[PDB]
Amino acid sequence: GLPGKLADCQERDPALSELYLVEGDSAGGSAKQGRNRKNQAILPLKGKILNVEKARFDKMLSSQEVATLITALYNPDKLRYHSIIIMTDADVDGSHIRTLLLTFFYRQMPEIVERGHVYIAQPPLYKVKKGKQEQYIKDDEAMDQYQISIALDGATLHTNASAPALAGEALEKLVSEYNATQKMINRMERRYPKAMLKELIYQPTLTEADLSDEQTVTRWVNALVSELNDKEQHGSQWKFDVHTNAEQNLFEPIVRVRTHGVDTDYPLDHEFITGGEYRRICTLGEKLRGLLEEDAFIERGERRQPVASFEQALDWLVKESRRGLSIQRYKGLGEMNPEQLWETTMDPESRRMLRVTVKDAIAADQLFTTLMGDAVEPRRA
Amino acid sequence: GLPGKLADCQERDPALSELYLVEGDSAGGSAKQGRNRKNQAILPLKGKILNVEKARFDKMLSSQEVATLITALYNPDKLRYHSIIIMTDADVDGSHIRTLLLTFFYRQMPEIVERGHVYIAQPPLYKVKKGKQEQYIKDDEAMDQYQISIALDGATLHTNASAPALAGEALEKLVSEYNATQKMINRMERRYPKAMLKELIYQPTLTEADLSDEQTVTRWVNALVSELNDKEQHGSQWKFDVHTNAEQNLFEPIVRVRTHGVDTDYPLDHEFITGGEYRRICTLGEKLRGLLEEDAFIERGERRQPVASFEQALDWLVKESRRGLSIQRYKGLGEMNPEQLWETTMDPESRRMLRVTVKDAIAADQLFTTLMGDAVEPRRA
Amino acid sequence: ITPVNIEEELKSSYLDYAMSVIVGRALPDVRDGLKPVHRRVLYAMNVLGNDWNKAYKKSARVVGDVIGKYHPHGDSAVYDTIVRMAQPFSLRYMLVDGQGNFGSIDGDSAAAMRYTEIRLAKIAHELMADLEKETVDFVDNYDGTEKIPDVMPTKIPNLLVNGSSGIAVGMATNIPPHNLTEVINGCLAYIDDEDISIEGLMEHIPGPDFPTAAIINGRRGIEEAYRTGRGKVYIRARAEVEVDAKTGRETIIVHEIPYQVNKARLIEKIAELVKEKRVEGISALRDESDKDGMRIVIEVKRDAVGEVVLNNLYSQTQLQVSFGINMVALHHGQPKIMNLKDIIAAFVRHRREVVTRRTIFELRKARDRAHILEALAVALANIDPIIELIRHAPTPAEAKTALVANPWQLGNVAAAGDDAARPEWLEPEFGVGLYYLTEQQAQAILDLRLQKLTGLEHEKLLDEYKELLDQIAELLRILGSADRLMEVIREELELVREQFGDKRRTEITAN
Amino acid sequence: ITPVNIEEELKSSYLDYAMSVIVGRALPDVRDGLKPVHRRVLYAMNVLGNDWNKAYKKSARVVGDVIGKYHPHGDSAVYDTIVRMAQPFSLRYMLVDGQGNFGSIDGDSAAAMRYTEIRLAKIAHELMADLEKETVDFVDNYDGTEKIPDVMPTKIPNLLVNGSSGIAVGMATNIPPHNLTEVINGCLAYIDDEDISIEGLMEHIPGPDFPTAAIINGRRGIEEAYRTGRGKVYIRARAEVEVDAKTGRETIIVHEIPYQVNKARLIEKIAELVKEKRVEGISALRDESDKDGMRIVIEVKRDAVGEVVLNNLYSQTQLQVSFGINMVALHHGQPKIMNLKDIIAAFVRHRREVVTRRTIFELRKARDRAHILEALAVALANIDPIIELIRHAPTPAEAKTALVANPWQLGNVAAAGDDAARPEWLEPEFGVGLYYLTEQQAQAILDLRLQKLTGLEHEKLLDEYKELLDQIAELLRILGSADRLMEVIREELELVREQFGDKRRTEITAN
DNA sequence: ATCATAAGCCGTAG
DNA sequence: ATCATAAGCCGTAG
DNA sequence: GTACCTACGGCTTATGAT
DNA sequence: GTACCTACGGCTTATGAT
Repeated sequence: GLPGKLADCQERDPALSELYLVEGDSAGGSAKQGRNRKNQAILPLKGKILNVEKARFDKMLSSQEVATLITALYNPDKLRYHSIIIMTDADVDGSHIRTLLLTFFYRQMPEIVERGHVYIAQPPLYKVKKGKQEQYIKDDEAMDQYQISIALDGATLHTNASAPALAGEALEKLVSEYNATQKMINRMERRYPKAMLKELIYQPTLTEADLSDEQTVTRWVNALVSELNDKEQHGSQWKFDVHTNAEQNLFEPIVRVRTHGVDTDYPLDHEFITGGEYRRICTLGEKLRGLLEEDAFIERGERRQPVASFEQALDWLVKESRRGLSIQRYKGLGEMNPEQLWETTMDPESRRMLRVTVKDAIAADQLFTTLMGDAVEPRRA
Repeated sequence: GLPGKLADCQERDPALSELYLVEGDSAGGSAKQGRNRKNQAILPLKGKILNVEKARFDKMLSSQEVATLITALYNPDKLRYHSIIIMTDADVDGSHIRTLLLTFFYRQMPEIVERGHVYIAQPPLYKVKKGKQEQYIKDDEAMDQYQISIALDGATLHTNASAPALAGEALEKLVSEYNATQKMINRMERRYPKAMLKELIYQPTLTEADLSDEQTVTRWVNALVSELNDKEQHGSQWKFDVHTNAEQNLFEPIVRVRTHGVDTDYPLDHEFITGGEYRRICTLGEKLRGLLEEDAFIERGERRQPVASFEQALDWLVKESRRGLSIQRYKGLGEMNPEQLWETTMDPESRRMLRVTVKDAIAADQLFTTLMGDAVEPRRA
Repeated sequence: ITPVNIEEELKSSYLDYAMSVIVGRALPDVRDGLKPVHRRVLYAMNVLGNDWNKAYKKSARVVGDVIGKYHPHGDSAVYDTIVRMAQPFSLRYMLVDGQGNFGSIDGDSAAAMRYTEIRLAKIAHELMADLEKETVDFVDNYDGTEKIPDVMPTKIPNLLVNGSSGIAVGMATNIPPHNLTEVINGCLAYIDDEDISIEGLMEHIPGPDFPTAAIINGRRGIEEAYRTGRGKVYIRARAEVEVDAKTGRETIIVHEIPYQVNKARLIEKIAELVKEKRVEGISALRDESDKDGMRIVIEVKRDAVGEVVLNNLYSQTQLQVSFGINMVALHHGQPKIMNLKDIIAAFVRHRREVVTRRTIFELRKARDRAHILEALAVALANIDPIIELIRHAPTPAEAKTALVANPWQLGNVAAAGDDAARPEWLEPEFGVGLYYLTEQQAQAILDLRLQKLTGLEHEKLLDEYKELLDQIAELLRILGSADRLMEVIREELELVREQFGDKRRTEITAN
Repeated sequence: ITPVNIEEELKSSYLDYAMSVIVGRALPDVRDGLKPVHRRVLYAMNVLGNDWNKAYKKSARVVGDVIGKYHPHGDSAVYDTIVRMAQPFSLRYMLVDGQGNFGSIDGDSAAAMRYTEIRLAKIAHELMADLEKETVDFVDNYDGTEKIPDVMPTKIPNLLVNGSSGIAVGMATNIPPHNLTEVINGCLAYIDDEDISIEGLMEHIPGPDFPTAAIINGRRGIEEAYRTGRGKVYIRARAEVEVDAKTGRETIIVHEIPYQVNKARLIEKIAELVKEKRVEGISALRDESDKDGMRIVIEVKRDAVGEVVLNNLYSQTQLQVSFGINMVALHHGQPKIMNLKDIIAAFVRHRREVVTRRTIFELRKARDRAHILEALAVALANIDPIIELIRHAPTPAEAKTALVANPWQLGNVAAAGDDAARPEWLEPEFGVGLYYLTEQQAQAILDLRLQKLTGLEHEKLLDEYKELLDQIAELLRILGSADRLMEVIREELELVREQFGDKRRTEITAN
């Protein structure tokens, strides 16, 4: 219990020392190698811990070391280690054991959470080292923004538009909006094919008022199918179709694609035209077609090349930026050096903790383990 | 003690059941999977056991399970398991632990060895399977004789000697004697180079009476050096020298060889000429030169090829024999199937046990661990 | 800096873990019937090059390789999965042919990973056939440095042949094995009739199959499971009474135990029940099992009919156990209870797609090879002017430029179909006698040897040209009509059935 | 069949085990200073292709590979040996550059074998340089299917640089590390004077070296060990007193501990001795070690000089420990106590042999290449008749026969040394203008391309021919006189010394 | 108060 | 004599 | 070189309560 | 996912006996 695992600090007064909970060997080794000997305490853990609701028995106990060392298990008398911090791996198993620990503490001692004593650490996730330039990155969005900054470190575009040398915050915001739109298209790709979505970037606009003339609809769908057939380098075909479902017209185009063995149609509806996704697509397409970015000249920072596509230029710039960088990803607490672990996780001036709240009394724990909530909750569509 | 490891048989009367001692898991698993349930008992072992003389303490005990289960540790009262068998791996570590067990029993209970109860198993060593033809081989000499038989399965040599078709027991005995002589030469190679030893097979004889004429000695050494230079395809040279250390002659040739950077001489002495090794070499050389085996024709069993060397023909025959065979070597008791283990090690009709003797009372155990015997015994030169 | 965070984050964490597990670990797919662990193991064994007709290899190499390159999730589960496949009494058709202590029905675990020797079997190559022909997609590894196939271009519906049994955070599935010949017959019948009924499919396949025979009693359960997806079925062992020709006594012989039954635990429980007086008519117990078949002997107590005792055993002993049929798998990454017809249709569609992609790849390869051979033959036609042009030109690049810049005569001995002899990306400005070269063609000409100037290389080239013409014609034909494609599928399935045919093991006695 | 066997067999068994162990496990060799385990590990790392300028690799891959192919004796000892090499505080020059938790001086073991990443260092390639040039012999594995080098063609006497410490059934050895620069200087001095005395060698190399500095007191022990092979030497830690500018109090600072000392055990023993009243003048104990250097603080009790307490500590505390110098190694497979001069002589002889064999191999390779290039140039001289001969001959074998059967003209533009331009096995019936071909030469001619007919390939061939002539001339020259060989050895050793120079760490204070 | 007997540790191996 | 509570097993994962 | 802990669902088997 | 046993020599350190 008290010996073997718990390695307390010199100070015996609570509310001054901190307690940590990690995986036993791989983490505790470096943790004890790098910890301080004044207000530091580490309690290792072996594997996982049983749930409270799935098997509720006051006599059921396997470790009991956490409770035995924190309190007497009843708490107002002894409140040793007023501050606790949970360090955990960044994987799904770490998140799972974190959830188990959180619900365990919540269902055992509500007061220690109400009085604001539980804390969660934020371990780093990426280590980017561009020679002398080093960087510690923790989140996917932060990594993406850092990559975008490295790619946009002082470029200067030269098109035949109104601006001879277009560069700066306008171009950066345009690239950010383009990336957001590409992410939205990648998310919606589950419904419709990607070829038409990518081609709508350069295809002209469309309005519900265009349902008057059949010639305009035919011209638009013919240009669309022709450009699709031109851009198609793989084994696929594209056909057009004009449909009228109305009293008189309600012109509705239908795009016919021929993959390996099965044809598939994709009509166009008023709801699809009115949808905010298609509206944003049309707005960005107009903004990009109003650029006249055919003949372009952008350099970062000693070489430039004229291309015929803004996305091709962006890919070339990203490649030029990612030529000479190095990235190491730490996939475990028992992977870095003790000094790095200290400085990046438990430095009272460099760490980034997290506070838990007691906002509302809800039945999340009740819906946790019934198999009914387990069947009904996966509605992530 | 009694539970956990010991798995006795149904019969409780001693002198009918047998006890075995092997490595614990890897061996005991298959042993229990293949053992009988009438008169079979297995006691696993974990690692090694301390020595008796190196650390003698009646209070010193770690397992004590062997003694506790065999007797009360004093023996005439209880004599359970009158028969014991020791199965052990065929490696040097197995032989070491076997020696430890033997000296342990000898220094603990002399009566169990005097009354003839200790037995040692002889596990197989090679598994030769030539398609349908299978074979179990236990010793290196047995393997070698089996290979020689497979190579000499009905060949028929056709030289220009007195026998038109020479084959059979004479040729087999000649090959056996040649192999024994080659082994003797490989053993003596530590002293003298191998080129001269191999060339003495075809070089003419030599007699101590040849020390009268210098011309004969010069002719012999010149032929020797010339043939050595002819056969030398690597980067070496050969020179001759005639020496006279006597009142008048005592002709003594000296062979000078030039390797990479250092020359080395090898005089010929009366003792070397008289040695039984050189005598056997001369006898075999005469026997082989009296064969006239230059133009030969031997087939086994559908192809023949005339060569210019008997050893080359032997190598070709060995290659033709070893073309289509398969060999598996079992390097551990936990490597074969339980049925094979049973049938080949502990079948009361197919096994091959071994009996220990109490011949003499000697101080081998005394010289075992003193470091003085350990320093003086390695005289294997 | 300690930003305030809501407690609601607990829901975002558990949902992510549950989704990741359900998608990637437990539930298999309908197109392969294989877990990602088995997928990575088979892919590693294929890349390493351990065929069936090769020497054995140590397990440590394969385990370390899989851990290092594809599956960085320990070694214990990987080794257990490997040992599971090699057990004959655990699968209807083994996949990993091994050699060594692999455990037995007695519950004894296998030896360490430093003793066994494993390799692929003949049936394993039927799973990953035609892999490098661009038949499936490639998925990146954890660090984005390698490629992993998404689905296996299989030819046998392993999901229905072997099945699996896993449990997820939300769902759990379990499918009994079946016989290969009846599955092939049902596939052929469905190819014949797309609108076949459940009775027509049930008529061809009576019931499931097991590695060890058994006795099936309930017929309603298997039908309800085949129609909906859930049902119960009972398993009964094979036993019989024995009476000597003389007075003797009654004796029970056990020839086989039900599926997933421990023999040692069963014998221990029977001995305990006999000691507890709960069962009557039992006097002693013996064992006569050997390397010729399992045999258990139970001595009947004197003055006992034994049939009542056997019925009491069947009621209480594990010799009669039910089975929780539950068919749940993934169709587009979503757990969906699917019947037999849907699985067969998905298998047929996957096979069609694989065959089509392989045909396209082979057609493109043959087109490129024929287009190169055409220019090679043209260069073989006129040789002497090329010799002078090479002898005069100092720079090989200048020689290539001079070759490209000048037309050619197209000798009479040099001069197929009207089209389909040229690549798609080829521009109409070449090959309009009249003929022009290309930088790639010029480099191919520069890469020629002197051995190609004999009285046999010309005939070999002409033969290869005619063969490529015939092959591309046949490929265009099979791409034209789907009836030929269906004929090829039927012939391949009939060949597979003829290769790996076997006999029924279990037995179905309706009530 | 139970044949009677004598009890004397016990001696034949133990002797075999003792001999096998002493020969193969514990005692290293004087030519490498490496154990067979290290040998197999380095050979596996070299064959796998894990250089210093490449990406890291998992340890499981290397461990499993070594277990499978070369060292089938477990994994625990192999992993421990691998971790031993990566520790900076355990060797003067590390060999395995790794990344991860490798333990520290606190006695904490390293992590599992599924977390670390290791690769070779720049100094490692200096050990196994020139391996594929047939410089050493190959030894078969346990089953006779692979080849293992017997000795490593090293350039640095690792035995004297790092040393080792093993114990056998009969003997036990232990050698302290040393400095590289002084070893190179001693080697150069011995190359200068073969009859150098022990004092001349001792003058260049004062004493051993350690990864952590220390204090050496006894000078007689190291001299006796260098002269005979056995001796004792004391190691003293570095400490000092501290008194504040004000009244303050005395304080002891510990900058370094002796070699092979556990810090936690030492602190625990000091605390125990203070509690047991056995030591006086000690009040408390603290620690100030960080990532900038180890620092231990001991608070001196009030009213104490502290020097007597420090002397008592040096007498009792592990801060002063002796060392059992024992130099025993193998020379021809036999344990023989050998001095410094013998080791240096053996190193020089090994280097001479390696250089000679490499020179012979390179000379043979250059001879073969030049002999092929001669025939290639001859074929380049006359081309048109070869063209007609190829055009007429239907069979390539018949064309080769016709080429071999006919002599050649040896044009003026085609036409070195009088000899050394032909292989040894070449018969005098070829190359007697006059010239003849060979079946190998004819096949080489048949294996020509069209790119070799430009105005630059001829000049390239002539340049390569002249370069090969110069190279074979230089090789014959260096094989002629051993003085050039010694000059090359000296230059290479000076270059190695210039590459990996460093500064002394320890300190020697004579009494 | 001064000599003979019992331990622990170092690294490969099982 | 008929319902509520305590277990064991199946396969990946630690 | 080796023995006992957890999640996760669906199934069962056994045992005390209505 | 993890705690205690052995050989083998040379060295030491500690503790009871002459």
